[PDB]
Parts: sequence; structure tokens; C-alpha cells
Amino acid sequence: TTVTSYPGVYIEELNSLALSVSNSATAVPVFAVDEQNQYISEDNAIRINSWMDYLNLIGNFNNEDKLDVSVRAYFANGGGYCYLVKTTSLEKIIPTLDDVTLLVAAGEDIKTTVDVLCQPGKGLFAVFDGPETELTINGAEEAKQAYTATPFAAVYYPWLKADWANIDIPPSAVMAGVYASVDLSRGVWKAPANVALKGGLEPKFLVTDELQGEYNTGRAINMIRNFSNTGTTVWGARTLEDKDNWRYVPVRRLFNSVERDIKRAMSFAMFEPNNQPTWERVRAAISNYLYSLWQQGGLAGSKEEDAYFVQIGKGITMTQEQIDAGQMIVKVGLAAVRPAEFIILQFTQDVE
Amino acid sequence: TTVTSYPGVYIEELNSLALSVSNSATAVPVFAVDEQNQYISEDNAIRINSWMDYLNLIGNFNNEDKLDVSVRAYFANGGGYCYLVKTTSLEKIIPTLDDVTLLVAAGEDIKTTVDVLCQPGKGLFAVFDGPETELTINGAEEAKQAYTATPFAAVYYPWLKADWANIDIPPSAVMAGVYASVDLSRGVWKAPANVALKGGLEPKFLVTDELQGEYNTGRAINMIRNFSNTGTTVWGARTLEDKDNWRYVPVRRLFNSVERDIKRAMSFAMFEPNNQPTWERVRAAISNYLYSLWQQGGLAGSKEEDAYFVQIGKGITMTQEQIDAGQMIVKVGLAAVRPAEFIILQFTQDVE
Amino acid sequence: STSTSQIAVEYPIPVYRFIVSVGDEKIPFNSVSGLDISYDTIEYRDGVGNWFKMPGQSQSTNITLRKGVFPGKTELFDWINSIQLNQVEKKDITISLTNDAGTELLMTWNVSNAFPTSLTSPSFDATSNDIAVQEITLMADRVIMQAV
Amino acid sequence: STSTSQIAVEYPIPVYRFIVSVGDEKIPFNSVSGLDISYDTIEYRDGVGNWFKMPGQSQSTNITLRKGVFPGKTELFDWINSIQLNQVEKKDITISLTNDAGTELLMTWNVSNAFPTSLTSPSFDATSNDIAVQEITLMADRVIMQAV
Amino acid sequence: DAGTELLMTWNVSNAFPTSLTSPSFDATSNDIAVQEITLMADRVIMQAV
Amino acid sequence: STSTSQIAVEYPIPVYRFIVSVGDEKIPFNSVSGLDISYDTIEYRDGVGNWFKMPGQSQSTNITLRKGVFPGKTELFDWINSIQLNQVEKKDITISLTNDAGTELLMTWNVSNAFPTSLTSPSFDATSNDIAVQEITLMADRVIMQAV
Amino acid sequence: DAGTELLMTWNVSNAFPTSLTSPSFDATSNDIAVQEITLMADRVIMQAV
Repeated sequence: TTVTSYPGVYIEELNSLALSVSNSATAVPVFAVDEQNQYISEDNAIRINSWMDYLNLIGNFNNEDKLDVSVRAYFANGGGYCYLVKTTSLEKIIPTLDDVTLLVAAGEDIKTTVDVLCQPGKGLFAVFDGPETELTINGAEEAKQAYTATPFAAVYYPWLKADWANIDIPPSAVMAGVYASVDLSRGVWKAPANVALKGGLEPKFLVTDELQGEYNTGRAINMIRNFSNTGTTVWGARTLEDKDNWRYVPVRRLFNSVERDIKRAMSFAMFEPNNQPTWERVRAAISNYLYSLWQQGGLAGSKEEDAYFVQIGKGITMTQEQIDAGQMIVKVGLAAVRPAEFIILQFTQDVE
Repeated sequence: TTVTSYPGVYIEELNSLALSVSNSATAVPVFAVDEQNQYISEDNAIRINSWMDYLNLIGNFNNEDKLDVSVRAYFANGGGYCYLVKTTSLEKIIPTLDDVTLLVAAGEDIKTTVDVLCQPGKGLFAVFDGPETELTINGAEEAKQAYTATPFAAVYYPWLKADWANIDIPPSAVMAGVYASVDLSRGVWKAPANVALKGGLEPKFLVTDELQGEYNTGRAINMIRNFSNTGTTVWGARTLEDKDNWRYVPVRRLFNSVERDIKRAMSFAMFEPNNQPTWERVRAAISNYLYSLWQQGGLAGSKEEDAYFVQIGKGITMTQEQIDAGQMIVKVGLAAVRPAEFIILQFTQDVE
Repeated sequence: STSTSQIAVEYPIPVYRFIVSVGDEKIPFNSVSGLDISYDTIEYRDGVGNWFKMPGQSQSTNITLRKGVFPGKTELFDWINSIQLNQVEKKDITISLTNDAGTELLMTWNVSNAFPTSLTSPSFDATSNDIAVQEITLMADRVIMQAV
Repeated sequence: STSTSQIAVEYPIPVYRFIVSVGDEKIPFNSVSGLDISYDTIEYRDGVGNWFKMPGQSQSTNITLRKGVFPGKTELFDWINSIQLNQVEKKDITISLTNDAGTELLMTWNVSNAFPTSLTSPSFDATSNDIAVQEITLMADRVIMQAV
Repeated sequence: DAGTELLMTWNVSNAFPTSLTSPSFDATSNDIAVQEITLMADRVIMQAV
Repeated sequence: STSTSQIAVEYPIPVYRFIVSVGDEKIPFNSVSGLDISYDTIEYRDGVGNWFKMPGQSQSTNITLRKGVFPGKTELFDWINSIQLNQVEKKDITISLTNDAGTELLMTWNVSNAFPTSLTSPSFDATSNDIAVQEITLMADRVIMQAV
Repeated sequence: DAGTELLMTWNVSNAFPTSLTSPSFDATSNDIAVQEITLMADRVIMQAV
């Protein structure tokens, strides 16, 4: 690289791109990497703290690599540190790593691993790609058939393209950075839609509004489409579940984030005596956290007693039988905010 | 073209015509192009920023082409950048392009596509041609039968002719530039009539005043006719709708322009929480825009509260049921200015 | 025995709970000042004794928003740094008195076409127990006050 | 239960810990004042009613640095003593809010082409319990504020 | 205000321009570039409303 | 909420940012004055009552450019020193309102065949805080104003 | 005050108008539209009460 013999200064001339670092507490993605990738090994995650950290692992930035153009688009949008796990050993390493929240397919088939590791208990959310082909409003319900109906997944359709990238960029890798950029500036409870992409991105296929109405309904495919005043922007917040409970990705990612923070407060109660002075410390630790989250506007309620409730007790939640087994049962409820998705203007010709 | 080896200067002699560029925010036409046009492909719009941009796409200016003489007459009158979409794939590309406002038939049959894409919601206005044949006051109500009764369309009768053009120019292509020239100098609310044509144009058929009285009434055909003091000039502002609501093209194009600007202000409210602090920001953003439009003289009212009204609310516009569905309903009213179309002089012989 | 829904109708509104929204962003502010209407008065007076007083030319609205310095964020500065010769992005500012944990507005002020002049840097001071605060000053037009 | 790394991201920055660096030297200062952006406003108004407000000509930046008198050192005075007719060495001043025992900057202000006017001598006073302090005043241009 | 109604009206006939005045460019001024045009004419009449 | 590209189209142009170019050289000037068109008026009036007013003979254009004195450079003086009997090099002067750090012209004035009369020396003054400035006066013809 | 009683009186004979002055319209002024008329006459006399 550079060899330094005299103290001096050095006025080397080279074109290397440098991206500014960001720290994200809530979004740590795991990029699925294909086999025939000679840089990372099987069965260990390589933590990449920054774009410079990634640019030391590989020698040159490669335009032809699907992994290279996906990682550069991730760090240009504001992503923090991420892990790089190969896709065949992917189901063994994600349970080892504690603080992993996102699971990102950078143009990879992770549909086998997402069914077996995305459970209601585990905190993994899994954003992956739409189909690379330009689809139709006509054969539209067959494209939604290819994806599973899990509530933990979101599909973003158009593979983005850039002037620096030779190949088209998978859209899930830019959305791991948009998730980290939204939650840092406005919070996890805010939806990641109508946010502009900071990198030099634009969609490969311009999407009509009538086509987006087909895909938004049943197994919803969010779409990245260009607006003349905003540039390119994300235009969906819906998961793959059509049920009214987990329809939107800000509600699903809020519940994933809250239960991870409650996991850390219940870590200190581990292997403490199972009696009442522990339970009133478990309840007080959760009640502080949900109150300060409600004060940030994360939970929807005018009255503080409307936003959440916590219930521990020997009469209430756990039996005398279950206490002797070693169990401790808490009930938490939350009231998330839903995003306004449609705005209907009525224009009247007479003013009255 | 020109090859430059020495620095020098070059005193090449060639006859090429150059037209000055204009930027129009309100009028972006789409020129329908016939098949058997070898220069543009199907299923993509080619943005033409200037006449020089068009003159790079085709090698020579062709007098025989209907597209060539229509584009040169468009840029000579003061048109901004436009798109070139082929007429059979025309119904797929106009929904993709966001900021398209006009739809111009340069001597093309777009009567099939205008019925399916000109809706009350979409902001498309569609100016096309009158019949190429010299018509009559006698068989006059049969010529109005050929055109649809949509309020979004205006028909300008005489195909203009020029000394540079071998064939006759379709009159809708010069009116896309007159629309852009009127709205830049005086505003969208001003009618495009009694404006002289800047290019070397004159009507193919001189039109009597008694003939124009036939066509102006029911499915109105505006007419371009020559005045000895003004030259050639546009002499109509009426749409194809005879109803008193949408009779004039300045009123229809004002409502198309206002609702497009309100579209951009409601873009930031997308995927925000659906509560009252959003609705009082949606109302405040519209109320600023309609006030500054009223201050320009766009809306007719002596009192500011007479020109417009905006209404959002949980009791007023949207149900508690509709809020949980994700909808947000706003009511906007406007009061446009109508143009004075007839002036009646009474001459009295005795002065008193 | 005043009911709690009677206080929402009859009682005055305290100033300290408010939401400021600058353009599309909403940012927490420490205090908002200025923001008042004003009019010059025109006075005609002739010899027979009658004296006409009229409202005249409106005055320009000048607002001062105050905000503490936070470690990652300078978006009051980036707004005033973007001034090239006379071109700046003007945006609308809305102040809104709210309830506790604001899901409900009580009053609303709207400012049109506000653009920044005179961003004030904090006064660094080795013997002070204060937060670094910044005032930005805005020139604008058309303060209107909206009910709820 | 706020973690100590959450306070580094969310909490406002206290003013009292700062580093001032005058040119190549860095010297400890008691307080820094002024250092704000400002703009004149240009107003056009014609007869049909529309009123144009614009940002105008920028104003000159005037900074006041305050410092106690130390027994061996006068290098605030030697800077202002070197003024011959219009020739003075202008140098860049950087203020920087830091943490305790500063190895990490939180905010940074940068001043360009600052030169001294009006060095103020201490007020000797037989019935006062104070340190001899000096204010130097700097005229400059282009205050910019840098994140971290 | 927002003129839809005239209160007084002056009318000038046959006005033609003399002496268009260019703005005074000035590096230490906070003003707009203004221009005066001067017109010579005949028959000012004042009309009520 | 005015966009920044709307201000480039709708708003008036401030005077203080301009480029003056004297011949092939371009030199920075403090102020430019004069530079206006004018016409004499011819009036015929006969006995039946009709009164003809006409534009008449054009007037000569007189421009005044003002500039501070810089230590190495006298090329306003060398232009006026080269006047032998009636022979002087006339050259074209262009004024051009620009944006900040001018890469884009907004308006342009053009002066033809300008030659210098009356170079004014600075007024040396021991009790003044000013820069040595010089006015040069130019007589010319054909001011034309060009859009962009 | 509220004049029912004169204190001094001036009288002008045969006054006729020259030079009616129109108001100066001005977008940055807080004034009323005023007009001066000028009269040429003869014989100012001053009368007591």
C-alpha cells in the first residue's frame, strides 16, 4: 500500500472511496453470501465494522460481484456494523450471534432458512428481494405465491441500479441501511417508507401506480419507485402477513425491538430467588422501560395506562406448581401506532 | 460533424437552425408517435430536453415527417422538455412518468387511449387536432360527433402550414407550446386564447365567424384564425364538455395543476402516524399553498375566505372506522376565474 | 368539583408543552419567541376637524427559535449554511400547543415562507453550569392562528 | 436506567469543557463569545401586493476571547502588537466542545482569517478578589460548525 | 387588497419611453437592482372608480 | 414553502454581485454607475391643435467605475495615460450580475467603444479609516441589456 | 372647535386652477393619496372675524 521511511508527508494520488461511519443500536444485518465466494469461510461470521473494514478484507472493489455492490450500497445509506455469513452454514451462526436483528438476502435464496429460524419467539426480521424480472399486473398473483406468508418478512421489488455498479443491486441490501437510518433519525416505530436513498440509486423498472395496487394487498411486496421531487424513494411498509395484527413493518419491528430490550432487563433476574421481591423488581424494570418508550411517542395512547400493562403475580400469572418448576411468567401488552397509508383528497368546485 | 485537431478557431459554414431553450414547470407534453418511425423504440419514453437534443436523435430535419414539423413548431413557440412515446405502447408509459401533464397527438389517433387514461383523478389533459379536411357550417354537428365529450380534452381545428414545412402541421403540437408560453408569462389561470404564434405559422383554411359559432357550442372545437393586426392567433378556450362546471380550459387546467401541487405536499404526510398532529400539518401545508395562489390572482375572491376552504377532522371528514383502515380525507374547494368570451358593443347615434 | 372534561373546555392553556415543525421535519425546541402580527397606522387629518385613522402596511414577521446543541445533529446550521446569494429554501413552521404526550393539539400557529438569518452560536464559558444553546432567527410572513 | 453510551448520543452537550486553538498554538481560554452567523434581509415590495423577502449581504464575524493573565506568557499581546499599518498575521481559530480530559471532540466551530482588534487590559483594583483577566476581540469571516 | 375592485383610475395617452435608467451596481449595498423608465405623454385624466 | 429553483425564476436580482470586464481583461470593481439610455424629445405643434411628440437624438453614455488602489497594479491609469492627441484604444465593457462564486450570469449589460476621461486620484487624509479608491469615467455609446 | 364661529377670514378673488398634482404611488409608503391644486388669483384681503 504505502511504505513510510522518512517522517515527512506523503502526497500519494489514488482513487479510493471512503464512507462515513454510523452506529446503529437497533439494526444489525446479516448478509447472506453465496458459495463460490473465496474471501469468507464457512461456519464463522465476519463482523464488518465499516466500509474501510470491508475494503481491507477484499483487495479491490469489484463491479461484477453481487456482494460488493450490495455492501457499498448498504454503507452509503447509513448502515452500521454487519456480519457476513455464508448461505449454507447460515442456519448455524445466526443463533450463535446475540444482537443480530435483520437477516438480509443480497440476491440469495434464503427461503429455506427463513422458515426454520424466523419464529414468534426469536427477534429476527428478514428483508429480502423481489423477483429480478420485470413483472406484470396480469400475472401478479403468481408472483406473490413464490413468497411465504410469514409476518417477519418484507419484500422490496425493483432491483436498484447505479452508475458505479455494473450489475443490478439487490434492493434488500439498501433497505438494511434505510432501516438503520430511519430508526436513528425518527425511531423504530416510524415506518421506513418515503425515505430517499442516499446512494446513487434509481430503480431498474419504473412502476405504475396500478401495478402497485395489485401487489400491496395479499402477500405484500413493497416497492421502490421514483418521484420527480423526491428522487428515488421507498413506498411500502407492509409485511407478508395480511392479518390486521402484523400488517406493517413498523409494528412488527417495534415488537421485535421492545422484547429484545425486555430480554436484557430480565437477564439480571436470572438465577435469583423465585419469590415476590424478585417479581416486584422484574415488574418495576419493565415498567420503567415501557414508560420512557411511551414518552418518546413509541406507543400510542393519550393516557399512560392505555399504552401498556405489565402483570406478574402468584394469583395472576404463575401457579404454585409452576413456581416450584422454576418458571416466572410476565404479561406485557403494547399499543403501537399505525402509519397513514392512503390520503384521499376531495376537490369541490364551489366554495362554501 | 466537426473534427478538431489544432486548437485554433473553426469557420465552418452550415445552415442549421437553433431555437432558444425554455423551462416550463406546468406543461410537459407527450407526443404520440406513429409506427413506421425508425428513430424511437417501443415501450420507452425518450426525454427531449431541447430542439438541439431532438436534432441529435435524428440526423436531418425532414420536411415530410409529421413528427419533425410538429416538434419544431413546438419548440419555436416556447415549449420545454417533452417525451416521445410511440402510440401503441402509449398506454403503458404515461402512467410510469410522474410529471407528465399534457398529452399531445401530433396527427395521431389517440381517441382509444384518451378514454382509458383520462380520468377525474389523474392529472392528464389531452389536446388533439381537428379534422384535416375543410369542414362546413352545413354538416357541422356530425364533425362534433367524432370526438368524445370528456372535459379533459380540447380540439383546435385548422392544421397550420408553414413555409419551412412541406406538409401541414398538426395544430395540437403548436398548442402544447402555447400552453407553456401562456402559463409562464401570465399563469395557468389565464386562458391560452388571443396569443400569437411565434413560429412562421398561418392557418390552412380561413374560418368565417359564422362557422365558428356552430362549433363553439356543444362539443367545442377551438379555432386558430388570422387577424390582420394580430397575425395568426388562437381563438378558443373551451373544452369538449358543455357543462357549466368544466366549460373552459383555464378552469380545467387550473384544477389539474392545483391538485398536482397538493399531491406533492401530501407526499411528506405518507406513512406518518394517523393522528391529529399529522392532520393539522396536512391542513397547514395546503392552506399555505392556496393562499399564495390566491395572492397571485389565481383564485377569484375579494375576501380570502371566499376563494378556498380546507377541512380535515375526525368529526368532519373521516370516520373512526376509516382512520383504522389507514385513510385520511381532506376536502378542498376552489373558486376559479372565468374568461370574458363575448363583448357586446352598443353604438348610439345621439350623444346624451 | 370541576370535572376533568370541563377543564379541557374552560381553562387556559399552559405554554410549556408545544410542538415545532420546520418543513417536513419536526424538531424539539427549547423556546419560541416573536411571532406576532403588527400594522402601521395611517392618519389623515384635515382642517374641519375630522381625524381618520386606518390600518396600514403590514410589518414583516421575525421569529426566534431557541434550541440546545446535541452531539450528532446540526440541521439548524445546515439550513443557514445553504444560503447562496439570494437563494435559500424557505419552509413553513408550525407551533402547536399540545397536551401531555401530545396526541391532541389545542392551538396552532402557522408561519409561511420562513428562512434563516442570524444563527447564534453558544457562549463557551468555563465557569457556567449550562447547556450549549443556539438561537436561530427567522424572517417570514403571515402568522395565522388556528383553533385546534 | 439510561446506559452511559446512550447519554453520549441523546443528551445535550455542556458548554464549560472546550478547546480553543489559535493557529498552530492551542491556548487555554476562560470564555469565548460572539461567533455567530448573521444576514441582512432584502425586501422588495411592488404595487400589486406581493412581497419578496430575501437573504442578503452577510455580516462580519466578531469574536471575543477571554483569558487570565499568567506570569511568563503574553502571546495574546504579541499578536496584537505586531500590527504594522494594515499587515497582520491572520490565523484560524477552532473552538471544540470536548469530554472530560479531552481525547474526543463532540462539536467543532471553525473561524477563518481572524485578526486582533481591541486587547483589553485588566482592571487593577485594590479591593477585589479576582484574577487579572484579558479580553481580546477578533474580527473574522466564515464561522462554520462541524459535527464531531 | 388582492385587487378585484378599482377605487381610482388615471389614464395616460400616447406614452413613449425616454431615458431608461440602469441599476447602480454597488458592492457594499443591500438593495435590489431597480430601473426607472421615463415616459413623455399627453392627457392625464383621472376617472372615478 | 418556496423551492430554491422557484427563487431563481421569480425573485429580483441583488445588485452587489457583479462582474466587470474591460476589453480582454476582467478586473474587480467596487461600484459601477451611470450606464443609462436617454433620448431628447422633439415636439411639433401647429395651429389647429394637434401636438406631435417624437423620440429624438440619442444622448452620449457616460459611465463611472470605482475601484480601490492595489499595490502592484495600475491598469486603470495606464489606459488613461495612453491618450495621445485624439488616439486612444477604445474597448468594450460588460457588466454582468452573477450568483455567489459566479459560474452563471443572470443579466448582462454591454458598452461599446468606451474610452477614459477623468481618472480621479484618492483623497489622502490623515484622519480617515478608508481605502484608497479611484473613479474612472468612461464616455461610450450603445448600452444594451442582455437577458442571461 | 366644531366651527360655529369664525376668528379670522381671508378672501381670494377670481381664483382659477393651474397644475393639479396627482399622488405619487409608492409601494413602500404608509401615506394617504394626496393632491395639490395650485390657484392663480388676485386680491387677498384679510377680514377680522
